[PDB]
Amino acid sequence: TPLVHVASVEKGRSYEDFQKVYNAIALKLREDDEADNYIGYGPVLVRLAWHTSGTWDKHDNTGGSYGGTYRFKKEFNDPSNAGLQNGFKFLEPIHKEFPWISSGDLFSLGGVTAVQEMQGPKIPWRCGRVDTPEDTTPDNGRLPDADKDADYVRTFFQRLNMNDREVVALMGAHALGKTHLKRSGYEGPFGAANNVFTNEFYLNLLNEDWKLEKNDANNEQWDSKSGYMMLPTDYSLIQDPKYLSIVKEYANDQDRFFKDFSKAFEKLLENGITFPKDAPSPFIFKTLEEQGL
Ligand code: HEM
Repeated sequence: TPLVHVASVEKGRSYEDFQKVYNAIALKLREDDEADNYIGYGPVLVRLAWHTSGTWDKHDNTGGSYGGTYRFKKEFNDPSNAGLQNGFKFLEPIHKEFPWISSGDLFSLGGVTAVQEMQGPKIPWRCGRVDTPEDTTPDNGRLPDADKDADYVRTFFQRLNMNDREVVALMGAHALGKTHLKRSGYEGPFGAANNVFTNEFYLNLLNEDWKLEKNDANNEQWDSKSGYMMLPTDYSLIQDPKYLSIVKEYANDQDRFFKDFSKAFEKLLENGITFPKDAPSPFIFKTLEEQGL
């Protein structure tokens, strides 16, 4: 059984150091507001954090956030990762200012920072991801297909040790951003507020009038009269009776959805990492707004 990946704190660093990195990311989020027709870089950094963590296989502990392997061509050229190069470019000048942070820690922190700055829940975050060599890069094809049903989604996420509630909560990130026809074969914003984190993914599934249409890439997606879109895999969460209960739950309780997302998101970003008994506790970073910055 599995590789063991032990978190090792960047030498001599503590909370204040990582807050500084969070702050640099958050300040650039605010400065580079123009990206994607004023959506900005928040959604793409969340997706980058998810895709670099979502390669994890619980059976042998390959993939995962630990190794920061997205920096290698095999993984950055994963067709599943198309468009994430923009997030990597965003983070370039951050990594240059703080060259002491590991790539794993930077990608996952990017995602925490974007969620919190887009007014989502606090996500405790732990340091100590260590860059691993190019031969540790997971092969392509570990991230999920969008054209599939609820049974697919349930089985898919068992590999990442997520249960129904964790799956439904994580999928609420599709409040954020949009599909881009050239990136994935799907096109259109997921919701109304593309760069504000809310439970609107659940309210939209339940409340909008959805039509199954073919987009310009000849792929089926669900389109609402409002101008939103959901993937077949999104919509499957209201087709499956067990998912649909959880959807209705988060639709009706913003705070529960926040708490559940934070835990599931932290878990996702931490799968495969052994934290020593003596490792520091998880950091909860203040937002710029909380700091008066
Ligand atoms: C069955 C599971 C999932 C599937 C099939 C899926 C698939 C997709 C696809 C095809 C796109 C559009 C990519 C593009 O064209 O730009 C997308 C966007 C996005 N996904 Fe997911 N996703 C899944 C779960 C997740 C999770 C678990 C998260 C994070 C918690 C997440 C975060 C995002 C974000 C933020 C975007 C917007 C990216 C942007 O606006 O640039 N997704 N997803």
